[PDB]
Order: sequence, then structure tokens, then C-alpha cells
Amino acid sequence: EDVEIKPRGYQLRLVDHLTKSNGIVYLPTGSGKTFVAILVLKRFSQDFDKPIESGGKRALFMCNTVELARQQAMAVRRCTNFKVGFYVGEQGVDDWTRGMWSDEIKKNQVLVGTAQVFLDMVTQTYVALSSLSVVIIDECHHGTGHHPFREFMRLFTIANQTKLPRVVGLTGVLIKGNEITNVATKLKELEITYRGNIITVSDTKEMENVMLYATKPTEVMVSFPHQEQVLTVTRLISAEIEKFYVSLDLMNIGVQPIRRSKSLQCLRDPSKKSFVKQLFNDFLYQMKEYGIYAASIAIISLIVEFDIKRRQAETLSVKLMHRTALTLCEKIRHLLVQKLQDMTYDDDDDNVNTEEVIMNFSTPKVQRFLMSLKVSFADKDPKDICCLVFVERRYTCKCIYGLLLNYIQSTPELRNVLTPQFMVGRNNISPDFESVLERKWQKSAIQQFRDGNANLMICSSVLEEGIDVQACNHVFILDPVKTFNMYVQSKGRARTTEAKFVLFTADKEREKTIQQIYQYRKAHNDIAEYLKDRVLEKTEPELYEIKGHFQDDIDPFTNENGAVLLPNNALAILHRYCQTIPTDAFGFVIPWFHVLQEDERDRIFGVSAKGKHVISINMPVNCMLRDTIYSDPMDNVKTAKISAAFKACKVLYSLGELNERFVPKTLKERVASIADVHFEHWNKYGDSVTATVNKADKSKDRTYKTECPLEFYDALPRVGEICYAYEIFLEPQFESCEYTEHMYLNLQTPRNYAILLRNKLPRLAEMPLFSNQGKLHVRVANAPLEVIIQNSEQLELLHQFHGMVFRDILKIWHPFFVLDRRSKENSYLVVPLILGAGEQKCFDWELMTNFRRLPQSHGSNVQQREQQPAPRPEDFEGKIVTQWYANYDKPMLVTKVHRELTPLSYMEKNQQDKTYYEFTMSKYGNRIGDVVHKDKFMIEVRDLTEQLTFYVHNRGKFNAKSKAKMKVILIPELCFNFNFPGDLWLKLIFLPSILNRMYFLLHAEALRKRFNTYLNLHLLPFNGTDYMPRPLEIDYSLKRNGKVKPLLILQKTVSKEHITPAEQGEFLAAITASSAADVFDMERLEILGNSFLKLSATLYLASKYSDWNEGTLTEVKSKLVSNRNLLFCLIDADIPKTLNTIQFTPRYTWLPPGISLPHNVLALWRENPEFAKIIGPHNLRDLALGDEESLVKGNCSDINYNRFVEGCRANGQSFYAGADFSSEVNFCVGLVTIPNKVIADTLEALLGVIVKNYGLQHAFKMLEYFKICRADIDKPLTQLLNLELGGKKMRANVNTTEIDGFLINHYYLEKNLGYTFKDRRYLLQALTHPSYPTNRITGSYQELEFIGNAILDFLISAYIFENNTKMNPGALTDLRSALVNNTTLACICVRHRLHFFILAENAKLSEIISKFVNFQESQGHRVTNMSTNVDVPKALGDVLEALIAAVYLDCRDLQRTWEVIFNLFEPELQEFTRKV
Amino acid sequence: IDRYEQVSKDFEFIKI
RNA sequence: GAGACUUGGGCAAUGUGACUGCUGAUCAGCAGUCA
RNA sequence: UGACUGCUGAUCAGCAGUCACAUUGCCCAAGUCUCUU
Ligand SMILES: Nc1ncnc2c1ncn2[C@@H]1O[C@H](COP(=O)(O)OP(=O)(O)O)[C@@H](O)[C@H]1O
Ligand SMILES: [Mg+2]
Repeated sequence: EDVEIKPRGYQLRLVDHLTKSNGIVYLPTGSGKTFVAILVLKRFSQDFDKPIESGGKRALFMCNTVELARQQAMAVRRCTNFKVGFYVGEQGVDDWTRGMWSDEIKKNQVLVGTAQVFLDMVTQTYVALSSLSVVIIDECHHGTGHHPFREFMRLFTIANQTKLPRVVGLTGVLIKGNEITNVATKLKELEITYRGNIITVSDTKEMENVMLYATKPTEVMVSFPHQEQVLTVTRLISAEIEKFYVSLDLMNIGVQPIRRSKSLQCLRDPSKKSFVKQLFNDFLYQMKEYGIYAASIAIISLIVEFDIKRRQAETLSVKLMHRTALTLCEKIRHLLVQKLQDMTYDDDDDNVNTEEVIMNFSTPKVQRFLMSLKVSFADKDPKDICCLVFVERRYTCKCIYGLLLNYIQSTPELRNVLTPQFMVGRNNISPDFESVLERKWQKSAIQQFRDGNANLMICSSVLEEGIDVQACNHVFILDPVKTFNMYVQSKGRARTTEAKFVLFTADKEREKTIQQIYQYRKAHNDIAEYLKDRVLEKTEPELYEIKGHFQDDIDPFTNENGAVLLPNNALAILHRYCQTIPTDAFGFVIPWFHVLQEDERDRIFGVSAKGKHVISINMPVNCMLRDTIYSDPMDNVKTAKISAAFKACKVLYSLGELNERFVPKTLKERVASIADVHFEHWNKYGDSVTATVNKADKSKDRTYKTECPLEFYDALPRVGEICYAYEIFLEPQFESCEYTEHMYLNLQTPRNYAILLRNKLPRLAEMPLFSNQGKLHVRVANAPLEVIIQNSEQLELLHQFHGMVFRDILKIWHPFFVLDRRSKENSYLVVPLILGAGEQKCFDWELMTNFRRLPQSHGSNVQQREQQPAPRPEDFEGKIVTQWYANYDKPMLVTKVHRELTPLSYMEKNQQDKTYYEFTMSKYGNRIGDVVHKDKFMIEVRDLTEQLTFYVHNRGKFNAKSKAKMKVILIPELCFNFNFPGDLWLKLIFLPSILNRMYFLLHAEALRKRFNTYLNLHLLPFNGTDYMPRPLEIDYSLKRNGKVKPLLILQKTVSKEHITPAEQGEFLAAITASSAADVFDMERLEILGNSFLKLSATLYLASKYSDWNEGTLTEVKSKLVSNRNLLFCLIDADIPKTLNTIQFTPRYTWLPPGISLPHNVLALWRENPEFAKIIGPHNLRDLALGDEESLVKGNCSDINYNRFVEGCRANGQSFYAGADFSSEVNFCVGLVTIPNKVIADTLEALLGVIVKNYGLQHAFKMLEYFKICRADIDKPLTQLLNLELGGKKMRANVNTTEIDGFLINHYYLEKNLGYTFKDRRYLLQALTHPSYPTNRITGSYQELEFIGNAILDFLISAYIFENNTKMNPGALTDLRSALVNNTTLACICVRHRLHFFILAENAKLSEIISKFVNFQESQGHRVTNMSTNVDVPKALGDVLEALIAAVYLDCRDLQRTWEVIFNLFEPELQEFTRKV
Repeated sequence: IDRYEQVSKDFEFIKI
């Protein structure tokens, strides 16, 4: 909408002048200068569309206040087609980065915002001065001296002088202040600072008359008599306020910050103590100036503000102060209103009576104002009034607003016409006259005035510029005009015709106001004459005088890369950086200044320094600038402060705190440099540590390709080659009883079976195995018997025997299984054996050559049974049979024969009255007919168990059915007999449960050898060739089916002779994930691995960086031990495919060793993973390959392959189209999916198992193997031993017995701590809170707590691992987390009375600790273990954490650290070790 | 004085 | 985590007013010395 | 009458300090609501 906004002639001339060269427009307010600025912005639209990098420029528009900025943003948005930006500090631009900055600059062709924000964003090289077309400023008269407008204008000279953007200022009044004398110098200053001449209309006939539709007002002055005498109530109230102030200083409170005057010469009062003085001093002024009724009104506002403060008082002392203030205020209000009510009865017109008494009880100024109000508006329509009221004090606005409300309600006529309202500056006053938050307001007072909802508008000096208000026809001023600019602005508010401009003055000061108003008028006339009659000078681009106006300041320092730091912005930059220091609530975020006397000036600096001042800066102790920065000798104290802050900021940037763009850095920027230092390996996976999006897939799992151990890969025996066979022994480990002989005797038979490999096998550990009837331990022969296959047919027959074993004798077979002929992974063999000559054991050759295929139990009728040869007992003794006539499934071991029992004999039980023969005929004789032999021998038999995974340890006696099962007796000639040796079957029923465990014990041993060799301890006699493996351990801690005792790990740390060989079983324990559900789990080592990893990372970071603050070190440390990082650093090591995670059920979840899928099928599976992932178990089970291809040929038929491919392609669109099948078919193809959590857990488990045996020092080498703590190649030994012997620096080279002053009576600390410090620097550094300015010889506690946390955590975890051997790891982690809790640390700290010796100055936390310690004493130092106190103070646990590290670093003896930790944790540890 | 002096019921809005 | 508004704290910036300290100029008088 | 000192007042300029008032801005952080993990 611009057609109705058509410009005027003077606007055109002004735009034309400002386009050619820079200048400052000067017209009376309401002339549309902002519209001129809009047109100027439009005149630069030639390059607003092009991007910055291609030469496109963006318009810049800046204003002094946020409200004017918002109004102009709306105006330009409605009056231009450009996308209008908004760049202010009230919208949260504090934490922006280059991304949204760049995209906002790209998208917004014009930018609007405040001055400081634009200064900051142009100094920090977001946009260069060469990147802009035109910059428009408004209210330039504020921009003088050190105002941000002048600072922004300074940057034009410091940058590229050519291709410099146009700049123009907007103003209606050009000079601010009473120094208007000799207007010429200020005119030159403003025309040179903005490098532009000032222009104004110059012909009253055509320009001034036209623009004077913004008509000047009519001056009116009303005089009132002086106050002849003061009242009794005022002086009585002042006398009360006297003793009130006296008691305010008498009132003692806690320590408060120190405030001094602006020149650092006078001692001020704390702000919270001076606010009440300021409030009462304003109230007294209100009383003495505007009348007693005004004071009655304002005491209500005092009540309101004091009630708000009392509600919001953080400390009880502040609450007491504000309560005393409220009591005094209420007493004052009652005493004051007593006088009002003693005379508010002079006449019977009630509300008009109130009006008359207000008239009576009003000062002559306010009385005259009320008469003017009554006689001015003539009781016209309420919409006929547009008036403004200006008073100096903010509270005077609300006071006279309440007075106007009451008086108008008291008026008969003005009641219906007038409605008041008050506003103040941005430091808004509580608009309510009652308790806080009467209502949720939603309409601003300016909006009320614009909408016509109000006609009177009480205001302070906030309503002269910026706010767009309709032209008022009345203006009233209650206080004398102070400044020329305020006069010009206030008289400019009355813009409509016949407007009334009224100002009130006293009688005997009337003439002074007369002279000052004529001087203001004469000054305006002189300005007009100077502009009109000046010589026809150019724009005045005189660089000599421009430079001569600026050099007085310190030279603006610009660093490399084009960034610049303004010395006038130095204070703001330094304070902004200093606030970023981590604190509790305050933490001394302000730099403590101090000016030096002349003696120090001529002691330190040059001879010239007697007159010029020198100031010293003391940075907060939580900053590495422990020393002081000295100011340059400067003319006055203010410039000396500027120089000191500027030099300190330059030093801080030299130490890297300020970034490339002079903004203080945070964790996001701190980790950017460290990214490629410790997290380089993430790049091979594509992502990075700083990439937060990399954590989006933290919870998902990952797939891996498993592989057999090297001992199994290509271990198939070959014909005519050396091959080793290992004999397997299954020793029973229980007392034999009648319910156990059937397996006890058979398992101990000298006959057995051997596992045969071409390769050699290392010595393996003893396995626990749990049968349902006893406990089994299985061993493998150390010396493998060696034979060479002389006949390929013998090897073939062995191979079909091995296949037949799993196919039939255990039924561990699927129709898609194919005998794995090829020599590859898991291609070993199982061979039965029999006794040979002497102790030598040889092949049971008849056994394999007889049982090529399992005999079939043919159902034989009596017609057929009568012609087979008769049964003969030794042919059945020790054999396996099957009760086919009852159930054609069960195997049945023949333990003995009853030659004394016959079918004619009476049954032993359950049919004792009757016999076997007719019993069989009753139920099974119907289908089988008669039986051949009526009077022959019987056989007593026992059945084999059907269990298949003998890991669980539950045990019991099945007396309900075992007695009936053990007595099962069958007819010999009825049940089919396989004549197979029952001992061999009874041994091989356990075979897969042994093969699976060996398949991982090999991995454990092969990894242990590698780890030992890398540590270069494999030559030690306990390791290497002479290693004797130990039997595994049962985990009974699990439930799933005087002097402190020296800590073993630390004891073996110092003494290398206490080391012990690493067990294969201990590695296997860390290999088996808890999902596999074995007898032992890896979670017991995982917690110690985590503790040691955190400790080592913390120490490595502390040694690497002793300067950075504890926050960035803590977050980096938490990033290092992050589970995703452990995943990424363990994938490379090829550990995950070595792990043990899944359940072992051979029928459904395990693959036989010597049997695999067809080779072509596997090739197809691994060629197309997308085609492979859509194949389920049923698709494989569809075919049933014949004996030839499956067994001898070792492949599948071509037509069978066709059926596979056709079925898979059909299932690609079948009911299972798109479904996932990898969750169950991966076990047949050597693939597995493992959680990343398990990967991190097993990394930590390996670290823990290494630590608990090899000591702390050796494990640091292993961290090098995992490339976590990258070795400093210059000094590698610092990663080996100095990691626990480092951490300090030259800070200890300065010392004095003055430290005893800070450590008041530390002998009691030694007595209640036990430790005796060799150096007191550590204890002092631990005891200093960052909110402590008194001390500078030492540092804060943060960079000690960083190490103390890790040390305490590691020692606690080690102790709970060692001593607590009968409790679950899942609760062990909870116990550890409870022992490291901050509340427990605070309780320990306060029990020994360590709160007294803390060094800190912060009232709120001091009161927090005070309210904590008394409660804890009320608990008798026995915290229920947590006590529901008010709030735990973090500092009490923090100082204990720091003291732990200080005690350790004093002597470097971890044993001493454990001693003191146990001494301070004894009762809590004893309580927690009993119950978590 | 114990009271405010009642200003004149009339006064002039003089022109400067 | 973000957007709106309010609460709370700290620093910087412009200007006026009051009192003090010091320098320079101008005007004036007195007292004292020389010419 | 001049030179000059002593005393003291007045005017004016400039600088610096104390106290108070007014307006403007940035930063940290809290509350609730909504978007929403
Ligand atoms: N030439 C013009 N054409 C259309 N409208 C104008 C013109 N000049 C002034 N105005 C209107 O008068 C108003 C003047 O307000 P403002 O711009 O704040 O005045 P100033 O900037 O002089 O204080 C604007 O809102 C504008 O819409
Ligand atoms: Mg305006």
C-alpha cells in the first residue's frame, strides 16, 4: 500500500539530497522524515536481490529504542515490498550462530534492530561494511560521545574507505542538553561525526507553510504562590524516617557485594539496602512537592512495591527488612489518612465533598493544575479531549494518576468526561494500587490512547520520542523544563491546530523560566539562521578533521581475519565473557577493579605517572588469569578503566578464550578443536563427534559376520596328512545313587569319542556341565593322539558317521542341511574311539563301519515275529531299543536283563495281581497280536533324557515319576533293538553343549594370548607355552538359573611380583553377554571397566589440559566414555564377532559344525543381501534333499535350486511380502545382530579383567590399543606412570607461611581427617569456592574435583567388587551409584564438620548451608540411608570431592587415598554393604 | 501552618 | 528442546540538577612597596 | 600615574570529584503458557 502514501515536494528534495551524499535531515516532528528514510531505502533497491557472496548488498536500518524499531518495522513492512527483518537483543539473538545469521541476512533485504546488537554483529564479521548499500539511523542526537551510534559510525573509517555505504540520520531536535550556547560547534560535530551536512527547508512561502500543517502550539504559563510554611505531619514523618534509616544501618545482615562510586573513590551502600532509601527519598519529595493527599496516594504504591519485594525476598534477612519497611509504611499511611479523614466532612455533597477536600489539601501547583483541568475542557464530549501530562519522577506519574482518578470521580461534571492513565520508562512501575497481579492485562496504554479509549495520559520523560501518538490539542507540564531537547519534543507533541501548551512555574522563579524559554527560542532561531545563511559548502568529506575528531580514544585494535574489538566495547565484551564462567548462582561474575595511589604509580610505571592514573584488574579466581593486568597511565580514571579492560580483553583473546570473532567460546566451540584429536576414528564411519545427529540411532542394534577361531578355520583332516585327535572325558562330580547309575557307569567307561582336527589345539579349561541327574565336568586331553588317514574311504566313512550323528542319533538336523565337505570354518570332525593295545586307544572301526545309517524300527506282527530268531540277552545288554508298539519315538537304554523274569510271571507293580503277557495283550496286543516267547528272559531298561542345553543349575529329585520310569521293563523280542552301544549315545547327548563352549573358549584363549603378547608379558613363566588353564567358576552370587584391609588391585599395582596369569575362563566370562544366559555373566567386570575407563579418561584429560575449565573437561570426559564411542572404537578391533550373545538351542538356533547349507545356496545368499533378508525358515524347509546330494555330493540339485528361487520370488509378493526374516535365519549363515550397549559393555569388561589382574599401569597400554587416549609420542611414559603422578604445574613454586591466615585452625581439620599434608597448597586450592575474591595465591576447586570424582569412584567400585562377593551385579551398579551420590558426599562432609573451613562469599548459599547443618545435627549425624531437608548444597559434597584429590596429590600414594577414603566412608559403607 | 493556603479562585493563563 | 509474556540480577550509554575542589581570564576595591 | 604584592568579591571558561533524577541498551537467569522430546 503505497499509492496513497504519495510523497511531497520537500520529501523529494530531501531524498534527492541524501542519495547523492551522506547527510542529516532536520525537520520538525511530524514532517514524515521516516517516510523520507523509506524512500531512501527504496532508492538502493538495485542490488538487494543478489546474494552477499555474488556482490549483493543488504539495506541496514537501525534505531535507538526497541519500540521505535518495532513501529518503524511495521511501517516499512506495510509500506514496502521488501522482506523486513528484525534483529534485536530482546528476541534472543544472544546464542545465535553463523547458520541462522547467514540465512537471515540472505532472506531479509532490509534489517531492523537496536544499536548495540548491530554493533556486535558488524564487529564480529557477520557482514562487512562493504556488504551494505545504505544505513539509516534515527534520533541521532542521542548518538554523541560513547553512544553506540558514534561507535558504529567509527567503523566506517577503520574499514575500506571506498565502496562505503550511504548513511543518513533522522532527527527533529539536533542538540541535547543545556549547553546550546554557540550552536556552531555542536552543528559541526554532528555534521562531521555522521560525515554529512545538515539540511532543512529554506523558503517559508512554499515549504515551511506547507509542512506547518504540523502546527506549532500556543504557549501558556500559570504561576502559583510559594509554600509559606511546612506542616507538622511532614516533619513528624521525616523524623520517623530518620530513625528508620538509622535502624536500617543498625540492622545487621549477611555479607553482601561491595559497591563503590563511579570513580572508585567513595564507599557506597549495597543495592538491596539503598533501594529502600531511594524509595523513601522519592516519597518525601512527593510529600514536599505535590501535597499531603499525593503522599496518601503514594504510600499505597510503597506498600505495593514493598509487598512485592517481601514476597520475592530470597533470604529471611531481606524479608525482615521489607517487613520492617512495610510496618513503617503502614504506620505512615494511617497517621497521614487520620488528618485527611479528620476534615473530609466540611460539607454534605459526599463525593463533591471529597473533591473540595482534595482542593483544600493540595499544593498551590496541583491546585492550579486542578483548576486548569476544570476550566480547560469545558465538560465537552470525552472524545473531544487529547491531553498529555509530563512529570519528572516515575512514581509521580502513578501518584498524580491516582489523584486524578479520585478527583475526577469526585467531580460532578469532569467525572463523565475524563479518564486518566500513567506510563513510565522501560523500568516499568507496578500499575496496581493493591496486591500484585490483580489481572492479566493485554492492552498497552499507548494502544488505549490510539484507540480513543482514553483522553488523558500521565507520563514521565518516556513519551517524547519514538511512540506514535495522535496529535494532542492539550499539553500540560507539572515540573519545570530541564533540557532544551525535552522542551522542543514536548512542545512538538502538540501538533494539531489550536493546541494548548501549558507549563507551570512558581512566582519568584517565573522570571528564570521566562529567560530560559527565550534562550531556547533564540537558540532555535540561531540554528535556523545558521542552516539557512551558511556558505554554499559541500558535504565536507574532509578526512583531516574527521581523523582529528576521533584519535582521542585508544586506537581500535583489530586482530587477524578481519575481526575488530572496540575499546569502548571492551567493558561489555569482558563482562559478557566473565558471566559465562560457571557459578552456583553468582560466582563473582564481575571483575574487581582497583585504582593505585601515586606511590605505586611511580614504583611500577614510568616517571610520567605521578599525575596520570593507573588501575589494576583482578580477574575472578575461576579464570586462568591469576595474575593482574595493569592499565596504561591515562588522563582520567574513566579512560584508565577503559584501557585496563581493553588490555585484559586482549590478553584473554591471546589465551584463546575469545574466539576468532571476539565472542567467548562455549562447549560447542571447545569440542570443535578436540574433535580430530580424540574422535578421529568416527570419520571412517562418516559421522563426527560434534554431529549431534549421529546420536539419533543410539538405541538401534548392529549386525556382524561371525567367524570360527583360527584353530577351526581350515582345520578339516585331509587324506594322507598328519591329523590330531583329542579325547573328551566327561567326569561325573556327584555321589552315585540308584537314580544315577544308568549315567554314572556309562559315562566312565574307557570307551569314548575324540574330536579330530588337522590343526593343533591349545590347552583348554575345564567346563561345568549340569545334567538333570548330576553334575558333570568335562576335560579335553592335553596330548592329542595322532594318526594319518591312509585310505580316503576311511575319511569318507568317518564323515558320513559324523553327519549321521547329528542327523539321527540326536535329531539335530533340518531338511536343508548338507554335509559340509569343504575344508573351511567349523569344518572339524568327531571320531569315536575304543581301547587298543595297552594304554593306547585306537579307532572303533567296527562301530563306524556298522552304523552308517541308523536302523529303522520296523513294526513286526506276531506272524512276522514268529520267524525271526529268538532274542538272546547279551545281544541286548548295554544296547539301545525303542518301544515301537506304544510310541514310535522314544529311545530306550538297556541297563540290565532279568533272566529270572518271564512274561508268565506276575507283574512287579501297577498290575501286581496280573502278568506281563496279558498286560501287553490288553492294550498293545490288539495291534501286534500274540508274542512268540511266553517263558523267556525279561529286560529292565531306562530312558534317555531329552534336554539339549545343560547350562542351568537347578536341581531336584523327581520322586513322583522317576520310580515308575526306572522300573520300566519290556519284552525283549517286542521292542526293536538298534544294537547300538548305549554308552556312546549317552555321551554324545551332551556333545553340542561341549562343542559350543569350546567354540568360544578357543576365542577367549586366542584373544588372551594376543593381549599378553602385546603387553610383552608372554615370556613370563606364568604365560606363554608353560600356561596351565584353570577350571571355570560357578556364579553363586547370581540368582538366575584397625588398619583398613589393603585393596588387592592397588596392592598388585605397586608390586609387579603379585601379578597372576590371565585365565581363559575369565576372558570367556567377559565374552558371554547376559543374553546368552550362562552360569557366569560379564556384568561383574563391566562396572569396574566403566570405573577404570572414566578414571583413565579423566586423568588423561587433566594431564593433557590443565588450563581449561572443569565444565568442558567434564563434558568431554562424558563424551569419551559414551557407549557410541566405545562401539566405534571396538568395531575396528574385530571384537564383536568374537562375542557370545545368543541362546544355544541346537535344534533351532545353532548350526552343526560339519554340516552347512549348500554352497550355491550360500553364494546366492551372500551375493544379494536384499534377496537374502526376505527368506524365512519355512522357505528353506520347503525342500527335503535326497541322500546323495545332501550327504555324498555335498550340494543341491539344479531343479531343487530352481524351486528355491521360484519360491523366494513368489514370497516376494506373498503374504510375507516386505516382512523381515533376518531375526531367525541368520544363525544358519554365520550372521548375528548385537546391541551396541553390549559392545560397550564388553569393551569395559575386557578393560576390567585386565585391570583386576595386571594392575592399573598396564591397562593404559591397552587403552592405546583401543586408540582412546592417543599417545603423546614425545613423552609416552607419561601415559604409563605419570597419569597418576601428574596434574600439577609451576603453581607450587610460590609459597609463604601466610597460607595459615586462610586456613584458620586447620589442625582440627588434620585431626578430623587423619591425613597430614606435606604441602598446604592443595588443601587451600580445594577449599576455595569460585565466589571468593579474598584469595589470589591459589586456584579454585573445580580442577581438583575433576580428578577427585574419578579417584573416589574407582576406589569405591574396586572395594565393592573385592569385598562384596555374594550379591547381584544388577544391584551392584545401584549400590555404586548410591555410594557416589552427592547427598552421601554432603552427609560425610558435614558429619566431620568440614563445613566450617570452606572459603566462600555468597549469602544465599551460606544460608542454605546454615539451614542444612542444623537439621543434620538434629539428625545426630546419622542420615537415614536420605533425609528430607530443605535442599542439599552441592558445595558440601564438592569440597569433599576436591579434598580427596588434594590428599592424593599431596603424596601420590593411592594406598593413602584409599586409607583416607575408607576412614571417611566407614559407617556409610558398612550400612550400604549390608543393604543397598 | 497546619493547612494549605487556599490559592485565588481565579487566575490568568498569561501568554508568553 | 523452542515461541509469547512476566519475574530477578549485573554492566555499559545519553542528559539535567545540586554541592565541592582547582586552573585561566575579566571587572572592582582595599591595604602595602617601588618608580 | 605606573610597576607589584596582599586581601576579597563578582563575572566567565575549563577540568575533576560527590549526590540525586530522567531516558536508552546488552547480558545472564527464573516463572508460566504453547510447540514438543
Ligand atoms: N508525503 C506523504 N504522503 C503520505 N503520508 C505522509 C506523507 N508525509 C507524512 N505522511 C504521514 O504522516 C505521518 C507522519 O509521522 P512520522 O513519520 O512519525 O513523522 P516524523 O517522522 O516527522 O516524526 C506518517 O505516518 C505518514 O503516514
Ligand atoms: Mg514519528
